[PDB]
Amino acid sequence: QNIDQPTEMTATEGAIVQINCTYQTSGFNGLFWYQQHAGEAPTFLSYNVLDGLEEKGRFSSFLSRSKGYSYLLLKELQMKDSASYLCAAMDSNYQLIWGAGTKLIIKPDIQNPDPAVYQLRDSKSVCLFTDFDSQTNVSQSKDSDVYITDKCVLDMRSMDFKSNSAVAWSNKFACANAFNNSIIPEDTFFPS
Amino acid sequence: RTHSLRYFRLGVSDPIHVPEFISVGYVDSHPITTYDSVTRQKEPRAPWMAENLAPDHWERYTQLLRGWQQMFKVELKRLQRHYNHSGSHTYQRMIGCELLEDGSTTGFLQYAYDGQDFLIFNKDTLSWLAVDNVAHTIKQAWEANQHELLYQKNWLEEECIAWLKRFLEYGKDTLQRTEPPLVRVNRKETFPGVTALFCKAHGFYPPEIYMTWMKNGEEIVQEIDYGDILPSGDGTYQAWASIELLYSCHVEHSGVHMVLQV
Amino acid sequence: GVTQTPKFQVLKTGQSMTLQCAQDMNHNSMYWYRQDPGMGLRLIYYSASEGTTDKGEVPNGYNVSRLNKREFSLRLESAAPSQTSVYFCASSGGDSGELFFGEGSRLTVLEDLKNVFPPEVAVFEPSEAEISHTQKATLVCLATGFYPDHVELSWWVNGKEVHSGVCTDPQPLKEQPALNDSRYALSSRLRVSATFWQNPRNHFRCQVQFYGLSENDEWTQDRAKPVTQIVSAEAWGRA
Amino acid sequence: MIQRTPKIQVYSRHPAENGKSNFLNCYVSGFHPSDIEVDLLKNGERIEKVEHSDLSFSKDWSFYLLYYTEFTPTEKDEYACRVNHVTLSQPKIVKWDRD
Ligand code: NA
Ligand code: NA
Ligand code: NA
Repeated sequence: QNIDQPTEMTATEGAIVQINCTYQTSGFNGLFWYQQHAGEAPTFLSYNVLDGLEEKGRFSSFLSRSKGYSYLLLKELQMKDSASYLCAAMDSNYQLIWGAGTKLIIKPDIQNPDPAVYQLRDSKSVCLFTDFDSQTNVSQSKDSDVYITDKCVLDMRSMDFKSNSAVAWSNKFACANAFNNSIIPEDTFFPS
Repeated sequence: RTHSLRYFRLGVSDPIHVPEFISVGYVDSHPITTYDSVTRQKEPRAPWMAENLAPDHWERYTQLLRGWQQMFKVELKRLQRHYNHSGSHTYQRMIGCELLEDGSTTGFLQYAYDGQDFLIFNKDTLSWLAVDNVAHTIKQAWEANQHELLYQKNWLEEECIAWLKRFLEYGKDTLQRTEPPLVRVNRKETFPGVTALFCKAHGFYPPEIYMTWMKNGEEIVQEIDYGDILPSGDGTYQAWASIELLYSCHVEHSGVHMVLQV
Repeated sequence: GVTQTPKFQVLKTGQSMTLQCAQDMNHNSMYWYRQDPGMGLRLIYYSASEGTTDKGEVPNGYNVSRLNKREFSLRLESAAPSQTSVYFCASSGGDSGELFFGEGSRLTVLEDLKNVFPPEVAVFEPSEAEISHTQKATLVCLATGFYPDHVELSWWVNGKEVHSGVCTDPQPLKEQPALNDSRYALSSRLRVSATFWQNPRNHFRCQVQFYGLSENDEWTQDRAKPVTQIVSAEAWGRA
Repeated sequence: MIQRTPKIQVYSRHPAENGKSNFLNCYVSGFHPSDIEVDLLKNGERIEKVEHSDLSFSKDWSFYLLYYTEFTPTEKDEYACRVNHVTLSQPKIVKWDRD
């Protein structure tokens, strides 16, 4: 009849996150967790049917049948853990009732923030807001014919370096006022 | 009062003309459901099941039973290959639970091959007891799936009991009634110098009945002959106990004690 | 595990479509689901074993065929815009058995194909100010004006696909947010070191695979037929 | 392979009295495998109006059935249950002991 899990959760890289799932079903034959990366298929993570906690590497799955409650616990969080997590409860007739999924966002640990807005020219130009701390939020354009994408995390694996960025562009518009609708750091570098 | 719910499966390889697969459910001695490989439909076998379960119950379990039927066929094929058996062989399953008078519960899951115990599930150790080396091969494959073992323990201890309580309420006017026995004692000289006393009971429900013969107020040492508890065909039962000869027949049925002095 | 086709499809309202699904895991049970934003997976039809099928929660506008033990096809009799979705085939061994999902099929059902466009792709070279300030160089790729949202962007450095230093927006933006048939834009970044970008022999290419119309689709417009195609932009490193 | 021959019990629903309407039961149980043929006989001839339960399952893996018919016993009429099973080389006719 009903299953609930949070729409979204945000936690920091290296930390721990607990994704709760509560269900009210007509009978019970097990609780499943699935991982679904953006644009990919869901893949099985865990199954619980008796009470307790089962550990599988960095992931643990808990069940309390009397509370109709389960959690998926992810430890030592990595950027690759960014995905949607689906919980599904099997009822008395072996039918699954699916939660709407929890999108998990991992905030990178930015060691040396260097916020700046750069102008990039065509190989018409783009504005790149980059190297800001994970606490900064990028707001949508609201203005006409100005396109602003949300923050994206890139990982330069060999340099063990991560960075946040957002892109703004228009055919109307300057990099000095591109991110005016966002609360950006006071020391953001605007090259002249 | 003690009640039980059980589902049976019967698979027959290479059957005559006879379904390849049959599944029947019971509450106590009452059939509640039926499915076979000829109808390919799960249907009620009690009017109190038909009146209380919506068409979606029968539609969904018809689909599940079509899957379980296919699995049963394949499993029986593998057993025959392991035993190097040809021709027609049988495979049976029984799953169920009991809800005792004191509120405690039992759960059981068992398989048979050719009508003999084959594999018996132990839900307390989560293991299968095997009768021979073929059953041992199956035991090893089944015990490798820890999730399935836990699912079976949950089903026996929680789901089965919840289904049983639900069906008990549906069938309460049948299952929870009491029809007291009609008891009589007949005396007759049989072979010269040998008098037999028969204590006979009929018209009772539930079928569970205790009948004994007592001498001067104490239990006998001499042999009592017991009649089976038999269905009379109208939903009630009959039984008897006899002895050769102060004798009295003692009957206990559903919390009521009766004494017939001869 | 589970093989389903096609990955993408554009359909006109009223057109017929069959999705294929095959599994080689010897599973009796097979399923067809649709996934839509903000809600749990919804079963369309299922097949408990070979020789049987039954309706799920949302069977209207669909039918299925359990062709044999391996294959279970899903048919859209008369495509409707409400059927725009991501479809997943799955299989299970039954009882406590988990599901194994196919790769997913993204279907878009349109009233007509007149707003279908491939992307325009452009690469924006790293800022001299970024290079001197950080000793890093970020390339930006923009795929713009495409419709429907059926694209896969990838980065190729010296003819080899790269994943390190890459971030592509998980969702495209709407270029005309007030329009019901808004076209889309998508950005991606590739970040390298200053010296790597500064090498004149390093070659950078942003590739956008667009999934549009097939050969069988009729096209009567003056502009080029917006077929499934790759659109790319390149840049060489500079000293 | 262990095959189990049927137990066959023939009895009336109520204590029998000649000239009083009753039901004749034939309870066939404890047999394995399941294929079986049961007929109720009146003076060696098969009774046509005979009702029966569906094949039933025992916990010891054997099977049972109940066959019955409405009848009025008489001193002259002989009633019997005729059963055939793979364990029997010929049908077994079990006579009613007249209660
Ligand atoms: Na929900
Ligand atoms: Na349909
Ligand atoms: Na015979």
